[PDB]
Amino acid sequence: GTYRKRFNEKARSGHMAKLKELKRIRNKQFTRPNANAEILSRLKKKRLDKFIEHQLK
Amino acid sequence: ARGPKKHLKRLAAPHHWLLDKLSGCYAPRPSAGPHKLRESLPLIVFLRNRLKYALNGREVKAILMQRHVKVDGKVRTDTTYPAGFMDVITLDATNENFRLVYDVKGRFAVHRITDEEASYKLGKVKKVQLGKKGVPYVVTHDGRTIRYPDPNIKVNDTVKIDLASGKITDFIKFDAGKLVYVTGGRNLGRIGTIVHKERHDGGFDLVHIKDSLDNTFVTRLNNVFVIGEQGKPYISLPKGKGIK
Amino acid sequence: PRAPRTYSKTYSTPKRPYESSRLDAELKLAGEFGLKNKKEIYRISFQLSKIRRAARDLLTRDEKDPKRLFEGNALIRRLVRVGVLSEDKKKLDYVLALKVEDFLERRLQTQVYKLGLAKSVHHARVLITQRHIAVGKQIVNIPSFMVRLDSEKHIDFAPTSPFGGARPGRVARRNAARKAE
Amino acid sequence: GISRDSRHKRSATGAKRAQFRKKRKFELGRQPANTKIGAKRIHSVRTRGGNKKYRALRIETGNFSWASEGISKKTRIAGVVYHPSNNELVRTNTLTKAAIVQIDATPFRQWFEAHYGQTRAASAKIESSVESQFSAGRLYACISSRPGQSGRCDGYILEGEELAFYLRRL
RNA sequence: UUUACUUUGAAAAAAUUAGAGUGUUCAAAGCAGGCGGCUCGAAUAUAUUAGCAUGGAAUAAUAGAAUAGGACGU
RNA sequence: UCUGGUUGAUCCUGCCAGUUCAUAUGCUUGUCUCAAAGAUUAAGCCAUGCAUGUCUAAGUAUAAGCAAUUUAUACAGUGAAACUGCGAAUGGCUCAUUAAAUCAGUUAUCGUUUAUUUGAUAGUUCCUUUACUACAUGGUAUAACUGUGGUAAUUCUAGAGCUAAUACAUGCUAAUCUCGACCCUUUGGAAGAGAUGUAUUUAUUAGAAAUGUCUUCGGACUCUUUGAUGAUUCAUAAUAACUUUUCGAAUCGCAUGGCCUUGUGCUGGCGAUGGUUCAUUCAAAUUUCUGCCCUAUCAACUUUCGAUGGUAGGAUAGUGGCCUACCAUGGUUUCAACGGGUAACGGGGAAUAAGGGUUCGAUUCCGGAGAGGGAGCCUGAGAAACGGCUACCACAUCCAAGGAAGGCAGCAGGCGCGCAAAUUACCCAAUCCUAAUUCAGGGAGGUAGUGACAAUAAAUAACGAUACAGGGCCCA
Ligand SMILES: [Mg+2]
Ligand SMILES: [Mg+2]
Ligand SMILES: [Mg+2]
Ligand SMILES: [Mg+2]
Ligand SMILES: [Mg+2]
Ligand SMILES: [Mg+2]
Ligand SMILES: [Mg+2]
Ligand SMILES: [Mg+2]
Ligand SMILES: [Mg+2]
Ligand SMILES: [Mg+2]
Ligand SMILES: [Mg+2]
Ligand SMILES: [Mg+2]
Ligand SMILES: [Mg+2]
Ligand SMILES: [Mg+2]
Ligand SMILES: [Mg+2]
Ligand SMILES: [Mg+2]
Ligand SMILES: [Mg+2]
Ligand SMILES: [Mg+2]
Ligand SMILES: [Mg+2]
Ligand SMILES: [Mg+2]
Ligand SMILES: [Mg+2]
Repeated sequence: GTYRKRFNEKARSGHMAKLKELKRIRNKQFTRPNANAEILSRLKKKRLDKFIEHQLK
Repeated sequence: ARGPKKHLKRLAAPHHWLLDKLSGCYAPRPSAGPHKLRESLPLIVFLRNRLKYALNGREVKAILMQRHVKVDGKVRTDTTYPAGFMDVITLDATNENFRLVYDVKGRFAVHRITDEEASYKLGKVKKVQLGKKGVPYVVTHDGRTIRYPDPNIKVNDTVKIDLASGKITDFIKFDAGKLVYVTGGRNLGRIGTIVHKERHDGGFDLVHIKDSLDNTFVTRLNNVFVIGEQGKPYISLPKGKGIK
Repeated sequence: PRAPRTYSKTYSTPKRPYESSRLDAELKLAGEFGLKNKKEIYRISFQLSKIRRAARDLLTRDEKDPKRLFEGNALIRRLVRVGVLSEDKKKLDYVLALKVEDFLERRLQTQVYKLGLAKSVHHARVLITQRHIAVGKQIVNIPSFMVRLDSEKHIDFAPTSPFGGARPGRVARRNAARKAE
Repeated sequence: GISRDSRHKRSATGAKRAQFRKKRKFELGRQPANTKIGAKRIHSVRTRGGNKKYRALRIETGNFSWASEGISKKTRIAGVVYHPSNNELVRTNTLTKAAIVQIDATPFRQWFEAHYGQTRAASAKIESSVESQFSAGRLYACISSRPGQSGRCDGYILEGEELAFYLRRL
């Protein structure tokens, strides 16, 4: 349950940031201040590809 | 946790105390002291659940704040003070002296002793070492540091400590044929004579013990306490003499 | 929290409740001993099943086996004390021969009927629940109470009972007061 | 932000571990004290338990030992000449343990002259390299203390095989 | 010879499980002490694997300067 | 799993029909004992109240407090406020994350910190300005309090005046032991020659044929001289320096005994609190070996930005690539590495079963983790704390628009729907915990209330008399 859908993903954006970072390092093989400071669709285009090739033919 | 615990559930309490499971949610947690938590009897358990002089913890506190209870000759006012093996508990108003010894069941027995025997205790030598300024000392099983010990005293031996002065009167070497008392394991409370000490370097030493009925059993050396020569213990023994 | 308290079920439903032989047996038992429902029969059958299974397991063991001796002697002593097992049949083989009626005959209702304090098992049940029966010095209001051999000769009418030497109940003295008036 | 936990590292197989828990105070580290030669500046650090460490932020003196002569003298540190871990510590004149430094030879020379009456003769004989250094005015020393831990910059004078080794490395 | 394997012994919290005693009025439960020395009383047990100590003659691996050799030169 | 059919009658293979637990829900619901209370994978959001404080004779009272008194002469009974000290790191809740991680059993610290408890432990005589406080030092100082004030507003606070300590910061006061010539021969005297704490950092050092003579018949004559572990550069000791450098009682109650050369002389009892180091106890951090569900239509992975190891340093309480610099090119893997899924906290345990197995375990005990989400810290023996603080994300309350204040997965109690379910109850009496403390505090905990959770026992009737009639029941 590392990346399962959460009830309110917006309320825990900080947690979601870690998960994306964990995915990146885990899946990398497949791809290959101070607070405590005083001062702070495809079918249609494919179907279109069939007409124009037919019309050009 | 973020620091030391301060409570104890009744189910998590040492079994040998014989606490009722429905009496409450908590058991008396022994305070830091001469004996370890699991190997100790707090004064509340002794005064209320064994002797019945107090009907509840508040009366135990009332008894203790009158300064009626002495442990090894010194007044203790702490309700969960951890009394333990070989401790002498004195109640002057009742003219009573007790020594904490397990019975064959493995539980501390209510063992009454005389005023002459109340004057000393036995300590197993846990450590012999030089302190600062080159003064030797012995550490016993109850946490007593005793300086200038006899040079013959070694680890696993027993010393006889006079309570009034806290000095060694005599000692017994750990050797075959000595009378020993089992203070741990499933043979806790049994008495016998040492037959052989099986030694294993880097491991746990083992001791074979023969009882008066000629039954033999094996125990770790950590659970063995020398109490005298065979047929002549240094302390009065409870009923049964550690048989079975 | 505080430690759990143990509990258990004292009965179990039979394998096939709808067998005609079972229904007829239950009819005869409940009628002869004045039982309220089938659950009392199930309770007794559950106890007897536990006892006989224990005796079977002990008999499987070798004679002179320490466990066999210890537990078989305990079971035999308990069955003899409760009166189900006779003094002349102190063996596990006769423990396997026991039946539900042996336990039902030891109920206080049956004993109160048999000793002659009641005219039927139902009168006995009514007498027990109405606090008229004492076993020794103790009033027992439980019909399923199991009478021991020693307790058998101490069943009597209670000192507080109108049948035991006390004053009459409300009905008798109400009638007497109205008759006097 | 410094932690010494081993959970953030990869497993010995190479696996990426997941976060077990949030960082604990009992596994922390602190900023290094890059001790440098100058007027004494030391600040205490409250460490685990009530114990305290001393941070030498700056130091220019130390108790250095002549082991052959069995003596110790307090001396000024001139500078760092060699460091076996990192040359930038020599470039910036940062004092740590094992750094090779140059120390003023004056107190040792005075002790030698007082004790042997020489600038008896057999006992006064010392190594040629050490005497050449005494002629130079500075002695090569190795720091034996941890300045960022104890606040002290103690050390000893290089002699024998160690001195030959470090003379080669220089 | 060593290992595997197997025997025994420690170890494996308590509660829970099984078992013993006990007229909670019965029961589900809870519970450890009685009489004036009595040879009276939970006697207790339970856990596949891993580690520890230990007795083994088979079985399966593993080992041997096991039943070896003795002719020449300047 | 059994039972009845498919034949004129059997056997085998097929077909047909009937054969607890979990969730939701319907009706009924008198008595005794007992006991529980999750769930939208929503670890979603929360109005209000409470859940952590604490004082003995024994740290600090001229409260302009109260009350006493033989009516007060430094104080003295009792004592708000405030300082000081301790606790608030336990408990309670929840199961989000987490798949050799947690956890279970079994190891190690010869690898480290540890408030507190228990036991031990510290005469350093002298050393020039003696120009000398120890019959006892300072403000290098303040709170409460008095008084003058700002703000719409908060457990907000400013300026000014006071005054204490177990706060803070300073700083002192004729010893003991070795030999011992000489006498004297012991209960000996002593001319004299010598010696002298801890703590911190480093270097160095130690730590391995007297088989006789005499004698009083006893005894004396010369020599010995560290310990421990399987194992150490261990314990301990010694030398030389070193240190923004420690400690080595300027504290408190009760009481008024003993010596005299009679002085408010000297001495002296039972306690409290502190203090150096060691040991112990309560702990903590790390740590050795073995053991996890599904997935190979995941076969190579890790190493550029530490991956495996070496040397050195830094940091840590301390080992260690924990981090840094320089070096090697290693480490894991068909005995399944790595990656993916998990309606994955682990276990003790629960259910079922004849046995093997299989499922369940948020849930009374133990261990781990978290406090809406990431990150970082102060204090402290102990916290990466959340009923502590600071930022950012998301929500959200008050405002006079300038600002100010937030964290129920604690106990009650709400929202999350428009469709639904325990009391915003009483108490610290028991159990135990905390404190300076027998006494104060505790939604921890207990008491009672409230949907038939799971369980135990068990009422709703029993016994008679009389009258009338001839049919009642069982199989097929
Ligand atoms: Mg906790
Ligand atoms: Mg044992
Ligand atoms: Mg009545
Ligand atoms: Mg009633
Ligand atoms: Mg005090
Ligand atoms: Mg995974
Ligand atoms: Mg304390
Ligand atoms: Mg102490
Ligand atoms: Mg050493
Ligand atoms: Mg290193
Ligand atoms: Mg590097
Ligand atoms: Mg989950
Ligand atoms: Mg828990
Ligand atoms: Mg936490
Ligand atoms: Mg929430
Ligand atoms: Mg604190
Ligand atoms: Mg936090
Ligand atoms: Mg809260
Ligand atoms: Mg909290
Ligand atoms: Mg709530
Ligand atoms: Mg509660």
